[PDB]
This record gives sequence, C-alpha cells and structure tokens, in this order.
Amino acid sequence: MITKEERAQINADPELGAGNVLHRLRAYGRPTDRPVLWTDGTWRAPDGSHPEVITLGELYEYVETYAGFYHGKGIRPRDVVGVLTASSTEFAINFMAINSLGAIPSFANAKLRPEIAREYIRRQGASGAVTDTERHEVLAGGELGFVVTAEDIRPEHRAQLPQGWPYRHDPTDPIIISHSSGTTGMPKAVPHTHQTLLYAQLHRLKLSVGGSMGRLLVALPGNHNAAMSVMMFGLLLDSPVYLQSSQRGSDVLDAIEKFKPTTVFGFSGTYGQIATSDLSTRDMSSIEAYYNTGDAAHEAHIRVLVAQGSHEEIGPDFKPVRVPGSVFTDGLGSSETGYSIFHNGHKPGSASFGRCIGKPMSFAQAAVLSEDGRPLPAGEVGRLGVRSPTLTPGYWNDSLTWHKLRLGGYWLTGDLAMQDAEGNFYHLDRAPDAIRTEAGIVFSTRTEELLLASLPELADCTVTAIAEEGVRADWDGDGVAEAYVLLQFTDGAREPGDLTGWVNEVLAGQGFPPVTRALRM
Amino acid sequence: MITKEERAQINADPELGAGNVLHRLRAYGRPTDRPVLWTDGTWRAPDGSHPEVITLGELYEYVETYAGFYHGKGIRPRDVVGVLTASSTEFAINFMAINSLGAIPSFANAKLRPEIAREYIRRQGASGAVTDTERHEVLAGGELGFVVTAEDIRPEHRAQLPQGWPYRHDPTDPIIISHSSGTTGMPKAVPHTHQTLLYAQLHRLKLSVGGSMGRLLVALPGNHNAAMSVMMFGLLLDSPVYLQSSQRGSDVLDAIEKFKPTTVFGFSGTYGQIATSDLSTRDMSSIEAYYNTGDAAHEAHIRVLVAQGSHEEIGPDFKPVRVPGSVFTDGLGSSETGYSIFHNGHKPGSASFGRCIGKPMSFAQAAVLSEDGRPLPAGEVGRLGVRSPTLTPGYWNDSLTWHKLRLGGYWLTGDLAMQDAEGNFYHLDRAPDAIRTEAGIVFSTRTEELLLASLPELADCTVTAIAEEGVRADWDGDGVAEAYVLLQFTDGAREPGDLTGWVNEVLAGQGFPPVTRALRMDST
Amino acid sequence: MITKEERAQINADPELGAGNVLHRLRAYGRPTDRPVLWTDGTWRAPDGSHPEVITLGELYEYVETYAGFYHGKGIRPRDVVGVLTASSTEFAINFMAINSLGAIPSFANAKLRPEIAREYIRRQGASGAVTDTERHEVLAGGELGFVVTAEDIRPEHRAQLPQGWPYRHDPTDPIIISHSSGTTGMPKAVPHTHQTLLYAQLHRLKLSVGGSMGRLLVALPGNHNAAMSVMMFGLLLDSPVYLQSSQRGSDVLDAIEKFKPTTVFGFSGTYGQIATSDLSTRDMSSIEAYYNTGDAAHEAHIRVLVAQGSHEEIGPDFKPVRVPGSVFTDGLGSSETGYSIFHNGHKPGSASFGRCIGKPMSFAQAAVLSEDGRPLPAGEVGRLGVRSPTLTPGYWNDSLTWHKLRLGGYWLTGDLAMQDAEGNFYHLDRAPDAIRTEAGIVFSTRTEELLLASLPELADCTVTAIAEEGVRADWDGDGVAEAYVLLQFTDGAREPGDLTGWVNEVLAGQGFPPVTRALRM
Ligand SMILES: [Mg+2]
Ligand SMILES: [Mg+2]
Repeated sequence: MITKEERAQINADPELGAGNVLHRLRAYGRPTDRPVLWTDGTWRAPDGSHPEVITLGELYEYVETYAGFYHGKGIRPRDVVGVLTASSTEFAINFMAINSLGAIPSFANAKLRPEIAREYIRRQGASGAVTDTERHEVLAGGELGFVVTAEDIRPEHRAQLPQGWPYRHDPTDPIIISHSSGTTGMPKAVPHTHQTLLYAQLHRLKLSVGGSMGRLLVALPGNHNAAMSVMMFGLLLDSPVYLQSSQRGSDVLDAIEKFKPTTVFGFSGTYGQIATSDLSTRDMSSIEAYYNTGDAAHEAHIRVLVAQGSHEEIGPDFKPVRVPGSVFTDGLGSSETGYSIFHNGHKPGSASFGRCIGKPMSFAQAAVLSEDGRPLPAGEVGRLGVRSPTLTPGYWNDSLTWHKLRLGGYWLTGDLAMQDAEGNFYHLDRAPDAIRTEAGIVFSTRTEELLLASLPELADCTVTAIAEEGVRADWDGDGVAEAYVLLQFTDGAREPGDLTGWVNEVLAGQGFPPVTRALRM
Repeated sequence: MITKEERAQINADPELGAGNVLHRLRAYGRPTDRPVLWTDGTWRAPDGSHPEVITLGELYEYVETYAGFYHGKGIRPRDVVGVLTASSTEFAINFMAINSLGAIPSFANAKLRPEIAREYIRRQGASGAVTDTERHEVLAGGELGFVVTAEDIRPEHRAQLPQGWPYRHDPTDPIIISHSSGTTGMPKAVPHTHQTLLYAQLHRLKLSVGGSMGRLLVALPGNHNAAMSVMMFGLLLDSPVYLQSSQRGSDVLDAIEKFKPTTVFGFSGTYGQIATSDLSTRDMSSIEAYYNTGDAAHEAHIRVLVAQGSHEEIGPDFKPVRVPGSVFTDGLGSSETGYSIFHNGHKPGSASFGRCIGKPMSFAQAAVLSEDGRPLPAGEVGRLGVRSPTLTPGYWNDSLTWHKLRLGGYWLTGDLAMQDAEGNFYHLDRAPDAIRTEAGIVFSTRTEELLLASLPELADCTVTAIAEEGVRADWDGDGVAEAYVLLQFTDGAREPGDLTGWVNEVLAGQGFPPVTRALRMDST
Repeated sequence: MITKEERAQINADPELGAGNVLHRLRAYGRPTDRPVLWTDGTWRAPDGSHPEVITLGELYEYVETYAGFYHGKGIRPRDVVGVLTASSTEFAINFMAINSLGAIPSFANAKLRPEIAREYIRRQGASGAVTDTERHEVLAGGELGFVVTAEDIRPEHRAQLPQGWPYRHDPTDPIIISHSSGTTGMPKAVPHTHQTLLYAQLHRLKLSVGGSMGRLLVALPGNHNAAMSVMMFGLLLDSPVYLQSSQRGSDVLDAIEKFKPTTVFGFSGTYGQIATSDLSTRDMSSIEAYYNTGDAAHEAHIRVLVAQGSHEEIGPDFKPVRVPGSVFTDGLGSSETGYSIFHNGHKPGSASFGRCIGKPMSFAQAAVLSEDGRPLPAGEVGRLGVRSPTLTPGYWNDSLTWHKLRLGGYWLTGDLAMQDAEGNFYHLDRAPDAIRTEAGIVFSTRTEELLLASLPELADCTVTAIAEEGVRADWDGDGVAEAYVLLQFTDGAREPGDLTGWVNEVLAGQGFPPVTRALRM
C-alpha cells in the first residue's frame, strides 16, 4: 500500500509521466524484491523462462535488456517500433523499454487482417517491429528494417544500454501509438504523450482515489493504451497488477480465482461472458469493483456482477463499513482520450441510468455541438465533442482526418447526444448507426436493444438500413432510407402477428420511430 | 426566449461583465419599451413616484440620473459608496449607477445593529453613503462625506452625467462589496470584480446550460451579491425579473401569485416558512424550479415544495415531456464564492439525502483538507476548502483575516466534510460546532439532528461547548470539551424520568459518540 | 491612418484571426470604395480583367465569387485545396476564399519540379487545386478531383455563395498550408491555424505601430506564409499593400518607384540584388523601413540600403522629428514559427552585430539546448530551440518528422547557438554544417567566412568533411571527420604556396580550430 509520504512524493515529482514510471519508482528507492506484476506466462523473458510473477528488480533487469537490444538494432529517440503481439506482458515490457530510449512503441492488435497490419505500420514510417511467433510472418519479408521476436532478445544485449539512459521526456513527447479496437478499414493511429497518457491518473492521486485499488486485474486488450494506463497507475500505487491476455470470460474467471483481484478492468464482451457463466462455483469474494471501458456494458450483466464480493461504504458514524456487493463503473471514452471522460457507477441497489452518462470529469469539458459547432441548448440532438488534457495531439501521420474530426475546438467522439437542463449528457447512438427514415431518426442500437429487452422470444435482432442507389442516410448524410429489422428467435413462441406490427407496437410504446418491416431468420 | 443570434452576441462580447450589463444591453440594441424589472414599490424614483414595472429605457434614465448625481457629489473611479437600505430595488439602482462611475457600491443589511453598520462602512474608506429614510440616522453625523436618500436625487441630476460615461471596467476591477448573513460580530467585507460576479452566469451562457428561466422571482436579501448576480443574469437573458424585498413566507407567496415566476430564488428561512403554510389556497402553477443558498433547506420542507408546478424532462423517445413537480436546487457557496459551488437538485421522487452536497461545479475545485493543508483520502474528515474563478480577491481592508481563512491554496468555508470514493462531498458541520470528547469527535449539529427522526418530543434541542470559562476544545482547539443535550418539551406529556439516558440510546443506535447530561431550562 | 477606436475595436475582437480579416473589416464597417490592394497585374479577375488596384468592396466581390465557385466544386470545411501559382495576388485571393469555406488552401512554389509538386500535394490529401496557366499541366490529368485556373471562375459563380458564409473558425482550425524555400527534396508542409498565423501581428498591435508601416511593399515569395501574414496585417492597419510577385531586385525596384512604399518586405537575395544596383537612377525617397525574413542579409548590403530614405526618431518635446536614413530589420524567422522570433535592427551608423541576434520577442521562449533538452548556461554551444504561440501545430501528415524536429518541448530551428551572460543569443552555424574534428568543432560557414574576409585573393572557398564512408560527423553524428578547405583564388591572384599552413594561420589567429588540408580547383 501507498503511505502519505509516498503519495506526496508522487505529487511532488514534476518529471513523472507515461515515459518514465518505472524509472521514477527507482528514483523513489522502492524495494526491488517486491513482486510488482503478475502474468499469464505468455511472454518469454530474455533468459528463456516465462515469468509468472516479476519483481521490481527483475522489471528493471528485463527493461534494461530490451532497451539495450533496441539501441543495438539502431533505435533512436523519435523512431517508431511496431509491437504486434497477443500477450499483455509483451506489450508492457516493449512499451517501457522502447519508451526509455525515447522511441515510440506502436501497438497493433494481433488479429488485424495481415495486409491491414502490414500497411497500418508502413504508414507510420516505423523503423522495425517486434511480434509474437504467430504474427511474425505478418511483418517479416517486408520493408521493415528488422522484424524480431522475443527469442531474439537475450541477456547479453543489456550491456548495450546507451550512456545517459533512460530518456528524459518532455511532457509533450510521444510515448505510444495505439489504435481503437472494433474498427473497419484502416485503424486510425492515435499517439499519446508523456503527459497525456497518465493525466487523469495523476489527477486522482493529487486528491483521493476511489475503492483504494488493491490488487488490479487488467483484462483489457493489451493493444489498447488503457492496458498500459491502468498498469502504470497500479505500479505507482504499489498495487499488484496482473496482466491477463485472453478476454475470454472463463480465462478471466480463472484469473480472478487465482489472483483474487479487488478491482477488475475489462471490455463489455468479457463482462458478458462472465455474467452468463455459472458463477456459483467461482470464488469472486475478493472483487470490490469492476471498471469497463469502450462501449457500455449490458445492464443485466452488470446486475449479475455487482452481486459478487463486497465494497466499503461510508457508515453513519462516518467510518468505512463493508457491505455485500461490488461497484461496476462504465466509462465512456476512446483511445483518443486516454481515459474515460464520463463515469457511471452501479452498486447492487443502484437505479437504471437509462441513457444518462452524467457529467464529464472535472478536467474535461464536453458539449453537444450543432453542425456548425455551436453548443446546442438542452434537449437537442447533436455531435458529442470533448476537450481534455488527456486528449491525443492528433492521429499519427494523418493531419487531414484529425481536423475533419474536430469541430469548434472539440474533438468529435462520433456519438450523438443531448443535454438535459441540469447539464447531464445523454448518449443516443453512434452517428453512423443513426438512420434517417420518414418516421424520424431511427437510432439502430437503441432500437435493437429495446426490442431484445421487450421480446424474450428473440435471441438476436438487427436494424439495417435500405436506401435507394448510392443514397447516404446516416447522421453525416442527407438522404432517407427504410429501416428493416432482422429477427432471430429462440426455440419457438413465434408471433406471426404481423412481426412488423409486433415490433412496432414496442417501438410505439417508447415513442420510437417504427421500422418498415421485421423479418425472421 | 433568448434567440441563437442573441446568445452569440452575448458570447462575442468581450466587455460584458458585472460592471456594465445594462450598457451592453443598450449596445445590443434591445427594445427600450420592454418591461425588464418588476418591483415591490419600495423604491422612490427621482420623479417622486414608486414604479412597480420599469422598462429598459426607463432603467437607463434612472441609472443615468443616479450616476450624474453621485458624480456631482464628487465620486470618482475606485471610491466606495455605501448602500444601507431594505429595498431590493433600491440596492439595484444604486448598484448599477455607482458601478457606471467606476466606484464600488457597498451593500449593507438595513436590519444590522446601528453600531455595527456604522463601523463596517467606516473601515471601508467609503466616500459617502445612500440610505432609505429609516436607516439614515445610523450613518449620518460621522465621517462620510455625505449621507443621502432617494428624494435627494432629482431628475435635474441627470444632466450631471460625466463625459465618457459609462465606465470601461477591467476584468479585475471591483464592482461590489457585500457581507455575509451571520452576526459573527462584525461582518467581513467581501469585494467582487467585473469578472467574478458574473463568471458562473457567463460560463453557463457560453455552454447553453440552463433552461426554464423565463420569469425570475428574486426574493434573496438584496444586500447579498447573489441578488445582483441573478437580476443581471435575467436582464441578459431578457427574462422578467421581480425584486421582492421581504422574505416573509406570506409576501413571497403573494409574489408567486402576482408575478407567476418560473424560477424562484431565496434563502432557506423563506422556503422553511412557505413550505409550512396552507399551500392549498395558493396559485403556484408557474413554479418549475427553486434555488436556495445560505442555509441548507431542511429536506422535510423540500419535499412539500417539489410538489408544486411542473417541469420538462427527457421522455423515453428523447423528446421533452412535461411532468408534474418542480426542481429544488440547493447550492452551497457563500458571499465569497459569487455563485454556488456545490449543488443538489431535488425532484418529486428524491434520494439525495443526508448532507450530501454532490460535487463542485466544473469551473471550481474543492477538497477536504488536513491540518497540514493537504487533501485527505476519502473517508477522512477535514476542513472543506474551495478554489474558483468566481472567488473573491479577498476581504476588503482585512488581509489578516483573509489569509487566516485560507489553507493549501483553498479558501476555507469553515465547514467539515468528507468524501465518498466517487468524489461526492458530505457537509458534516460548521467547525465552531465541533466538540472533541474522549471516544471521538461528536458533531454538534449532527447530534442535534439525530434527535429529530428518532426522539420526536421536542421542538428544538441544542449542543453547547461549556468547558472551562473560555477554554476552547473546538476542531481548531486542542482541548476536550463536554458536549451537551439541552432540550425543549412543548405542552402535553411525553416526558420521562431519566434526564440523561433518553438521549443516549438513539445516539448509540446511529453510531454517535457520548453526550454527558441533559436538563430543562424555561424558554428564556 | 487608423484611429484609437478602430485599434481598440480590433484589440477587442475575440473572433479576429487569420481566417476572417476580410469579414471583420466589413463588421468594422470600413469604407468599401477605398483602395486597399495594389497588384502587379499578374492575376485575372473573374470578369477577365487584371486589376492593378482593388477596392475593399471589390475585394469582397472577388472572394465571394471564388467562395461560390469552390463551393459548387464540392469543397467543404477541412478540405485541402492546392494553390500552385506564381502570382502573389492570386495566392492571396484564393487563400481568403478557400478560408471562408473552412477549407484549407495549400500553397506550393510554382517552380517545384512537376514530379514533386504532384506528390507534395497528393500526400496532403487535397480535393483539388487551382494553378496559374503555366503550371496547369503539372497537376492536370492526375488523381485530383479538379484542376482549375482563374479562367474557370466567372462572376456567375458568386451566385453559388453558400448559406451561412463566411466560415466561423475556431482558433485552432487550420487556415493555410505552405512550405519553405531553399530546401532540397520533398518540402515539409507547414500548417497554420486561425490564431497562429496572425498572433505576432495582433500582439504587436497592443503597441503603437506609430506609422512606420505606412505603405507595405510585400515582395516576399507568394507561396510563403509570411506574405499572407504581412498582407493581412496591412489590411488591418488600413495601410496600402502592394503585392510584388518577382523577387528580382530590378522588378522590386520598379515596384518601389511605382508604389513608393514606406516599408519593404523581402528575402535577403532580393535585398542583395538591390543593394548592388546603380541606385542613382532610382527614387527610394519614401523608404523608412526594410524588413527581411528568414536568413539574415549580408551586412555589406544592409549598409547600402539604410542609406536610403528618412525615418522618425523621438524629439526633446516628445513629438517625432524626421532624420535621414532608414531601418533594416533582420529577423530570423521560419515557416514554422512564422513571424520573426528574433529582431536585429540596423540603422545608419549602427554597430555591426557579429554573431549576435538579440533576445526573442516577448511572446516566444528561446533556449540553447543540451542534447537531452535542457537549457544551457552562458558560454556553451547547443541547439537553438523555440516555443511560441506562433508555432505551427506540426507538419501536415508527417507526425514522424515533426517530432524528430522537437527537443525538450521546443521546436529545433536547425541552428547551433549560445547565450552571453546578459541573455542575448548568438548564431554559430547550422547543425548540419558543424564538422566534428579533433581540432574540435569547425563551423563550416564561419571558417569559410573568416578566410574569405581576411585573405582577399579568394572569390570563394569551401569547407567539406572527409571521414570513413557511413560515419556521420555533423553534430547529430557521433563520429569524426577531417576538414578540408578548397580554395578558388581570384582571376590573376598571386597564388602562394603550402596553403594548409596558410589558412591554418588566419583561422588559428582568430581562435578557429585548424583545418586538415587546403587544395584548389
Ligand atoms: Mg433516457
Ligand atoms: Mg450497430
């Protein structure tokens, strides 16, 4: 745990940031025999072993070796080095080592289409790259100056550590490039600086952190910058950090039972698999909070999860009382913002947030923007735009797209939203998921979810637009289209009653625009 | 309501501020015949009459006359001119006309005790002072270069208007002084600049935040800067404002029926009286929202009040829908903060119980401070300090007291508080009302409120700090005092035999630390 | 010329910027029948004429016609429109019209090689380009959406001016892309925003301009952003502005005699070419100031120029008294920093500056940097760094180069420098011109200059480094080379003997490290 002296020590350190957390820990003279992060043994250390618990001393050793190797291969400050791996621990070691020479680690998801990955990295102008074995063939044989794997980095390379190591980042110096998951086409490459990747975290520490933090289980996809964001925060707090790679419910559950984390970090899809598992055989007692990043988690999964473990609340005598149940926090955000900008907590008793994502974090500044970038008054639909010291300085090597996605000084998250009178924001939908129909704007995700939540005989359903030729009828667009729904029943109990009237009865109940027709599958 | 072009004009105005709103209205070319202020007939116009509805152009004419007049009395930029009156509209006219000269109008509560008012105004360095005919004797006969009343200002004085009028304020020039509302002996003079008084207002105007401020009924004590905040904000929005001077529940209620306001602004005492009335006789089909500052409004009242009128909401289709009920914003803050800092809306169905004041405004920044002046981890008790661009530059002519009420960069509100892990703030108590016994600290107003809904046979109780005949044991003091339970039984029965244990069981059942006795005074 | 009330109105305009000077001029109600722009007639107006003097109202007509045209061509905010012309006035009209749409005009020097012009623009992502007649074939027939010239823009297209015109720029919105002169290879595209391109001008407008900017002759190359800077500043001052396209000294001299400027703006090459001319036949009686951007002008020439015209010094009664001579201001600036950061004012009889350049403009921060980005103390040589609210946000679509050119939060000018203990900065040489020897650091240009100014039997000499192939020895390098000075004795010069010991004499007699060898040609 962190003392008050250490807490002051962190806040007093104007050099600390995303490029030197490891090195400031050494400057604080932290105990080096302390085990600091736990792994799923998916990363090969230089000695050939696959460490499952790593001490601060060994972390210095491993990072110095890697840094030595890359200097070896010619890596200088402001060079780009691709990291294409599935292993969270591998992401994290190459992240810190490349950082420490002043070069820029560029995370790619291991499961991009190989031509996409290859060209995604050529466009950054990278000097070379490291992969895991299964991805090695995706980059080797091309134009990169080196394409190595963990087997290539060996203890002798630690002797090549340059004079003056580690690098001394200015706040504005890039320390990572990463891309958001779930995209189509070429992912946009998002850089983050020494200052920005850690801003929100270091803001917390300047006052108080919530839920302590305890033992952190990082089950976020390791290519996402949040994995590094959380991991370094945990290193600073002297909280143990487990770097879980697989986003698969069962594997994460095995991790919870062996690591006994007090806080879990993950994506919706993982929380969903967990909440539909047979939890009655799982020791979740250690858990006190989950954080979810990216798309919001599903309220029925959340209800299953907050029932596990326990959290402390402020008692009536103003002292902590433990109570049954955990706290699941949804955090709307992006790779571009380096942290969540809005927060939505769910306790066991908590009420439905509906579509309300509340107010932005104090350091951020959001708005609902007209098409010409003025804020709209409460009650009107527009583009959600954020301002923040955690915001990226702009897509790597793509100025043109950066500024296309800026409006009135705000970055555009790509969501549609409105404000109420008290100044809370409401997430309506992704802009490209709005369909302009003659009944009005169908929000496809709101529709799909309302339907699935009202008709239990449906196993899935899907809104899809159908316009005339070439017509574009999303939010950014001009035209109109009809919105057809594709249903997928469970085991029976079909309502041949119109289908289309069946589903437009629900939509009408909520005031939603109807869909043109609803077809089974 | 205010149009798109109008708000853009107000956001593109780099001169707009609490020193010149009236003249910026004139600059935006607004219709001069529009009624813009509604009074209660307590202010004497320069023609002798008592107008009840003032239009924008008439308002130019009055403020010009009062400007020319004070100019004729020798008033220059950066002079103080005191304002001791009971009429909210009289506070208003003097505020803008004194401001329009670069001089700092200084508000003082009419009902202040004679020796206090005269001293408070004298230590400011005021060049003079205006009074309503009642409080005249309180300031006259002293060192003020003048002491005047409305009748002393005739139409003729309009021609005295200095060339170059009106003043061009710098953001950091002062435009008001005003004091708080607790007779801690001598009130503290709080100045506010061209920029701080309207900061919150203009920040929400730049972000279109707000809504449901069609007709504003300002029942705040006119001597308090917030009265001018709210009036000017309304002027800017082009929203009828009504300047109710008395906080008699009855009077404010008659105002709700005459003015038909959409938003109502007052101090807690007013709401406390209005809630406990026969609301069946009253016509409140206008009220959508309440605003309350100064004292926290007790939840038992707030629930009576959110019952009236209607307000819009976002229905499931993401369209506005009108629902019965009203919103009761309770915002903390103090005279020093210019605007409320924390906030606490309340609807018909409410759960924001329990001293929880929410989170601070985005432009502001709060903390729960140690004695070393550092922010605590959640769950720990300390002193609540704040930081804000709405904050005052510091107590007028009292720098010693100013820096004594500041810690680690924050201005201390003198409240104790704690945070939950989600960063909400809970208002334990005013630090004077803190008594450290043996077991732990017992919060006094919390020990007085734990005999409300747990020991229901008293119309009041108090906790007192009698240690030695002056040996303190407060939060800031380092000693141990005896906290006490002092009761008040109304007529009937209910009274048991034990004069000590009846108050100790409810305290132990809600986690509280020890009392030590109890008695029964008369009502004297 | 302009009043105090107009000057306060400007200084009180929170919307004034590089994207709407023309539109703010109208908001201020400037008279429209008044001339404001003088040309050399190299630009075809929409009606086919070639105006030589343009009223402010006629300017509104041209820009609106061009705005209506680009609007019907499909140009939307944040689009990029290449401008490839030799006409300053054509650069200027297009810059304002493409601005007003929210689109981004990209200037390119007309003399770029076709294979490079084509690609420089393609890399930006432009939707289209306008060219003068000569350069249409350079971009025509490409992947570009359109390639037009001024013959394509008739008065009809003014009817196409869109709803809501002109654009309302956020301070951070891009409003120009241009590049620098004197580069080899692919020039670097420098973008500037609504608030950076005019920031030094608006800031110096919080000081009395006093009337030294009475009639500006802008003879800077048209593709250069300084030329738009000076133009817009002049417009704001209600100072006539002449847009001379040619940099040939004789053409700028014909311009000086015609327009009778009070302040001239050029590049040192223009100035040199003027200073070496038979000034006798020339009226230059109107000049009170020259201004020179980028590279300092040869002080030899400067002396000849400040000889011309008269200026105004302050009198004992505190009203201005007119004295003979003029003021020539060197200002090391760049495309990236825009204005000059540094000012070196020369007037008649003033002392030579040597290698001093003074202190930076109050709004910028400059430093001599260690290789890890720390400011150095007086005495030591390091890399010259600059921070300024006038700095570009970074090269367009080339994040990689942008951060390669940054150090400890500063932008690198490319120069080596040191400070005296009084604060002033001294420019030693270009970081690629330093030669790492064992004689020490030999500054290529300083050695060349010293020799060519002390032993007058030379017309030119040249210092080059000779080291093992692959070894880099240029400050940025780690290895070492040997310095050779190749001598070119004048026609009939009394070519002596030895040589190596001849140059080593004069260069070691002023302190300079020794050269390895000296040969001829
Ligand atoms: Mg909702
Ligand atoms: Mg979808």
